[PDB]
Amino acid sequence: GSCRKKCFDSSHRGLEGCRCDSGCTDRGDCCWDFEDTCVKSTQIWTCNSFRCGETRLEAALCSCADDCLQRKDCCTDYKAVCQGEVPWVTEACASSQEPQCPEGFDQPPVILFSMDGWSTLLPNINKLKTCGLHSKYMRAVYPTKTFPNHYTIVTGLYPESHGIIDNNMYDVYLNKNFSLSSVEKSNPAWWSGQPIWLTAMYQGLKAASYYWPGSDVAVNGSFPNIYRNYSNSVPYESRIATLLQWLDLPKAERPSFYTIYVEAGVIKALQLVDDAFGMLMEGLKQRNLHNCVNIIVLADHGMDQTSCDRVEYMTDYFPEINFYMYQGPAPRIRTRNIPQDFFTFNSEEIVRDLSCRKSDQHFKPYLTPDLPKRLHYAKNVRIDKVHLMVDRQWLAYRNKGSMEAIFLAHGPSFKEKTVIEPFENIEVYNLLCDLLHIQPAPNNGSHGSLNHLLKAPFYQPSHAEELSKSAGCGFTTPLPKDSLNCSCLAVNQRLNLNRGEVSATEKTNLPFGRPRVIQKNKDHCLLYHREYVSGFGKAMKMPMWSSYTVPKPGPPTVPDCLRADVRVDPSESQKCSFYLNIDHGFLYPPAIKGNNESQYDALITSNLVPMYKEFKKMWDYFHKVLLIKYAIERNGVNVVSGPIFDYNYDGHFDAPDEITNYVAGTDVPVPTHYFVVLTSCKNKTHTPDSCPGWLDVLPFVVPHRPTNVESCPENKAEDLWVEERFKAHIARVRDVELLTGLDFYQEKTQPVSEILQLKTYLPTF
Ligand SMILES: *[C@@H]1O[C@H](CO)[C@@H](O[C@@H]2O[C@H](CO)[C@@H](O)[C@H](O)[C@H]2NC(C)=O)[C@H](O)[C@H]1NC(C)=O
Ligand SMILES: *[C@@H]1O[C@H](CO)[C@@H](O[C@@H]2O[C@H](CO)[C@@H](O)[C@H](O)[C@H]2NC(C)=O)[C@H](O)[C@H]1NC(C)=O
Ligand SMILES: *[C@@H]1O[C@H](CO)[C@@H](O)[C@H](O)[C@H]1NC(C)=O
Ligand SMILES: *[C@@H]1O[C@H](CO)[C@@H](O)[C@H](O)[C@H]1NC(C)=O
Ligand SMILES: *[C@@H]1O[C@H](CO)[C@@H](O)[C@H](O)[C@H]1NC(C)=O
Ligand SMILES: [Ca+2]
Repeated sequence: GSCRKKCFDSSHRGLEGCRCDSGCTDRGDCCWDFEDTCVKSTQIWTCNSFRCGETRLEAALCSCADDCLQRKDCCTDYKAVCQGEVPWVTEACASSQEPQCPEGFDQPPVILFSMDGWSTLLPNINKLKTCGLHSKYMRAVYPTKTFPNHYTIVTGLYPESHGIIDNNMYDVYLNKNFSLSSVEKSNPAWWSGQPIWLTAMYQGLKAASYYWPGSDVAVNGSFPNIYRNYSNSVPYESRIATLLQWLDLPKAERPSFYTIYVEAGVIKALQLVDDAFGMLMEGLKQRNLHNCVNIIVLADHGMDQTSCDRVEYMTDYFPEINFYMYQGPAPRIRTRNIPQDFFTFNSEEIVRDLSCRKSDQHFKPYLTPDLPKRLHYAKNVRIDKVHLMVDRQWLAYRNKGSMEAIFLAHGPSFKEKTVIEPFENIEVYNLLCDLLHIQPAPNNGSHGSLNHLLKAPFYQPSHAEELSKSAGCGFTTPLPKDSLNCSCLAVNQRLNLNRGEVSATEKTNLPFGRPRVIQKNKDHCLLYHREYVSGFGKAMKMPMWSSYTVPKPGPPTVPDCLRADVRVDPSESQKCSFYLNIDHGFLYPPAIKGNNESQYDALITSNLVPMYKEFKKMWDYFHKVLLIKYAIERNGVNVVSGPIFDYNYDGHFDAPDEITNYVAGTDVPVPTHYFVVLTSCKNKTHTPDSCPGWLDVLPFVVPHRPTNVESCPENKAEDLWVEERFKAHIARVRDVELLTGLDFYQEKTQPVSEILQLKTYLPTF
């Protein structure tokens, strides 16, 4: 009596002879349900009253026919609409402590989903935040652009190592230009590293991708098992349908890993992605995979903070511009005559000619090795030596003419209804390998940092083993053999600590244990003093590390007083005669703790470090003024200071053969940087030496430069720029560990996963 199961027929059988052929419309003969059962049905992605139980239509997008579940072509809403099942979205939160996977699903699939652009508007994505796990903000690496950041996510590498350093670049060795508009975007030579899809493939699993930076590229001569060449033409429902077809594949061909990228009427648009998301969840429920699949969603909440009013122009700084400039928020300057003049180009002159030019200046030029070490944006030919650090909300241009994502995770392997602390996206790749049970390729994340996101972590982190044992530097005589051309016109026994006195300074000044030398054949020895403990590097004739616990405060430094260390061989120690531009500085501030005689333990050749006159200014101000301010704020603080040698700017400590500059006429190396790690306690009620809970860290990797041009100190007193400079060079503990070859807190009564959490936390400013 209607169009049901009779769509396009010579049948006159109807209500009062109503028809169901395509000509019924113009005749007015259609049965009331014609359009819905026969016409709109072939063009929607959802079942309804008319479609439930329909006779299969070939022209149709999905199916609502009785055999659609067996045929695997139902619409996502089939079970809820046609079988009255409670949809995933309305259904209560899942408690699954183990993956409830269908037969064949040996290991739960991983879906990495990225979106861009409260709750009642987006119900599906909200249910995920609600039931699952979400991170406040997910820290993006420099430059903070989407395209490189997406490749970092899947590779675990910093842009300098994976190759995609910006959307636009020129490699001199290729003599090729990369841009997203170019065919060169597809050239595999640009793409370094090993993306998660390859890792899974190389390790037996199969991987698919419905768009993601580099998934439509034969990276290391291979594409993912299933991939789609980038195009914004395809509707979201068709993408989600394909994603589900891939999961409907036979075990043999069926991928274990999936990547899917998606990019007032803003809400209308967002709702379309939430609907597509809800389609994916419904599809999974209908497959019994909703409590099997581990799904991660990244929602870039980043906004364009730029304005045409907040733009800096190079025309204001140069009378003539003959250089090429990569414009915008992370600018880079190069020669126009490429490749010919690429390495000859005076990059140093450009930084100089742009340095402290205006008082209001909304950018700071840098040579890539002088850039803040935390950024890891220097070790690649693609990264031009000239780099401009533009202020937030500002842009820099030739002439007149940023990712911040919310990490969401749902699935049986993930912790339920948990808010997790912000982390860097470099960490994610190991998590992906753990979720997939594969071995991660060498990356920059620290394995086990994100174990707190997992119900049952696949990888259990372990403390790095020391490769060099401390040796020598025992107290033999209280009088030194060689004077070392040193002078103190005004004791050495105070350097002779007994087993009990040693244990006392170890308890107080090495509360989390001593840093471990993760360096092969590095000749060192520890020196024990009442107020401090240093780790003395014999070949460099200076201490690699120095440890001390400054207690909460309630005194000048002893002048013209210096003497040889009676424990350290003259062959292995610095002489006063080496100095006379670059002068000796105290790694450990002598006046920080104790009385006038406590200072004598610090007025020795073992506490001397080579410093530029201008650096010493900053160094001394921090130790005389800023440190005491912090020690009050934090109720004591454990300070670890030390030299850093990273001449090839690869973010690791230098091998001896890598150090290029020394103190004139000597073999004492000039540190490229200095580090200061402020380890105090989170619960301020306890001092750092007596803390049971978590520690609060504050690490600095400050460049050891001969002039303070960076700080632009022009007449200003230290109270105006030194702190600003120190804060400008903040970095993770792990950043230090890498640059030094030392390993911190190997004696803190917490699991390695938890310390790895702290060693990756970057302080916010
Ligand atoms: C990469 O693109 C730049 C332009 O963006 C090209 O630069 C020109 O290079 C020649 C020498 O090779 C110079 O004489 C011109 O002055 C440059 N023009 C500009 C506007 O910079 C470069 O040739 C491109 N290289 C490749 C291989 O595509
Ligand atoms: C980030 O990860 C990669 C891989 O662990 C590191 O790059 C390697 O560095 C060493 C020393 O320069 C080279 O011998 C390797 O060939 C590099 N491998 C790759 C894949 O590029 C990189 O050093 C790490 N970054 C930091 C700051 O430690
Ligand atoms: C490149 O692929 C080969 C096998 O095709 C493999 O041996 C090698 O480890 C891969 N390297 C990377 C970094 O992808
Ligand atoms: C993608 O593009 C390449 C080159 O245009 C082509 O050979 C390949 O078949 C395409 N792959 C897919 C799955 O679209
Ligand atoms: C801080 O310490 C006090 C006791 O000293 C205790 O009451 C409180 O719960 C502690 N909190 C944390 C987070 O350590
Ligand atoms: Ca190095």
